[PDB]
Amino acid sequence: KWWKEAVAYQIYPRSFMDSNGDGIGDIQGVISKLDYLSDLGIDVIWICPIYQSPNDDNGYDISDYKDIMKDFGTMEDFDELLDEVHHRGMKLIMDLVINHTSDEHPWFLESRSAKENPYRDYYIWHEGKDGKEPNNWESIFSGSAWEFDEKTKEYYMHVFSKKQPDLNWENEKVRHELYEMVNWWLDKGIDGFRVDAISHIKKVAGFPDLPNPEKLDYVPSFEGHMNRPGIQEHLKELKEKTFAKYDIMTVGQANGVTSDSADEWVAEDGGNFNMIFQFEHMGLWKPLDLIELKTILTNWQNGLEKINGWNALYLENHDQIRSVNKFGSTAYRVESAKCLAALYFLMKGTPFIYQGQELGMTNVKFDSIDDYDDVGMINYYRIQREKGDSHDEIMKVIWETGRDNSRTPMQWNTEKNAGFSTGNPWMKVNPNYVDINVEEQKSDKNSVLNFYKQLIKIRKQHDVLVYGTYKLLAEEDSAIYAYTRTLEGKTAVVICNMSPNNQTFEFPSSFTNIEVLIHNYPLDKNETLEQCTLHPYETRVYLIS
Ligand SMILES: OC[C@H]1O[C@H](O[C@H]2[C@H](O)[C@@H](O)[C@@H](O)O[C@@H]2CO)[C@H](O)[C@@H](O)[C@@H]1O
Ligand SMILES: [Ca+2]
Ligand SMILES: [Ca+2]
Ligand SMILES: [Ca+2]
Repeated sequence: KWWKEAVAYQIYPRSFMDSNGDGIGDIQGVISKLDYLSDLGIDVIWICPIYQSPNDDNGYDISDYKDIMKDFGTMEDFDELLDEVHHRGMKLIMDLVINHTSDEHPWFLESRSAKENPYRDYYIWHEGKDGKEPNNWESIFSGSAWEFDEKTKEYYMHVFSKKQPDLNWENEKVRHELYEMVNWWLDKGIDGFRVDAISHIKKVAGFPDLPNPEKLDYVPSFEGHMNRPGIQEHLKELKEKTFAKYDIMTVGQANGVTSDSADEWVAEDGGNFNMIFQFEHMGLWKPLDLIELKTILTNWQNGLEKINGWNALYLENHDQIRSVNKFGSTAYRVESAKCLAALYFLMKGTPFIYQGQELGMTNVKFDSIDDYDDVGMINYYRIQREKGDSHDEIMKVIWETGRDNSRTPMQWNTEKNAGFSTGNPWMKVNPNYVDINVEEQKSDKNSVLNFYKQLIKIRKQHDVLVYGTYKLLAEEDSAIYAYTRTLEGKTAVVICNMSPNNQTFEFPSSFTNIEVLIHNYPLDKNETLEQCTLHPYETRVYLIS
């Protein structure tokens, strides 16, 4: 229940704060900015992976689960971080990455060393078919999901990068070692986990070929490994052997789960996580189809209410483009950032803020493929270039859909590199840091940052915004997203003009008192309550007694 009332902040440590001038974020960097997060009102910090890693996938390829990434510091730095976080009245959850390891993990080095060895079946090996790969599956990062090993003359599976071989969850020995490792971390007093790629751990037995109607070189392979029947057996054991033994929060990153199939994932009774990151609102690729967004988020509000589940609320993370671009408007950057904030943050659930979201940071446009880092898009670039796509065509996809958009340095001030580093950043800063930065926003009472500060405050001060029942209003309005939160004798009315235009809206009325809790435009003297005249991306929250 503390996790129900919490607001969480997600840190991408490579790009949060560089404390020693090599252009790479680090743990002492995070420590140096804990004042910022405490003052924001954050309750829980989720930090992306900080473990030993070759960084083929920036931390999500782990070669030692019990050692800190050299770039980021030492275990002593981590211990200091956890101690400082805890003394500041915050909690910290770690990123648990156990679908796959680095190919430089000692388990895999042994596993690949000989066709027969005690670690061979820790991973997923198969001989080829017809002088090619074992099947036609595509990696999520493009190319084959199988990599040939010359020494042992077999392929190993990698859903993600070539340097991320999948662990074999059908091997009890593997599961036992993972559970020991998880509990080792929990014994240090961390407060839980965000659980990476967790819907991918069950593969269809025998890894059969997928249908290939369009005759591709490789077939997108989600139907072979995403949320496959049999997965719940593993996740139930994971919970029983680890999570259930501690008072922690868990949020599972669970692609392929829908609002009607979330029962075994988050139900109060028997659910394997406290909440999940669901993907249904993150694949709406013009004018945003607002009513489709209403349908999806409302499905999840109503769906989880029915099974006493709990939503994880979010619009941004290290895998997505920036939300002003995705859901708002660059023509109304500040206003749409605040509108989006009220919209997602005040539904029923635990809200997550991704670093820079609270500033209204936006997408970046680098001209050179050398300026990007994301293994996914770098692969995409090579493959599509060879197939004949022009540089421009490809960069368009990268600019408009690439997750590197969310990985540019956190924008602290207007000094060199926006104060992220004294050195040359591993990823270039967005040039708009001259306009968009923490220092500027602290002093402006109408900044995006101070709007988030207010959202956190009113959610904390009014129980109806935590435990109140959600109901969608004005479903057919293609511009206005409005909804209520109701708890006993209190009703909050959240009104969001999700359009770049002025709009009229009838107040969806029976109250003894009304109060405006938050608003991103100045209130108009002569405006009547009943006839809202809302400015582009205007949001208001009313509290009704
Ligand atoms: O650790 C690999 C990869 O996993 C997570 O994101 C995945 C997600 O789990 C999948 O469902 C899939 O569709 O693609 C995502 C990657 O694009 C991590 O969040 C991600 O950073 C990481 O690379
Ligand atoms: Ca550094
Ligand atoms: Ca089995
Ligand atoms: Ca008005």
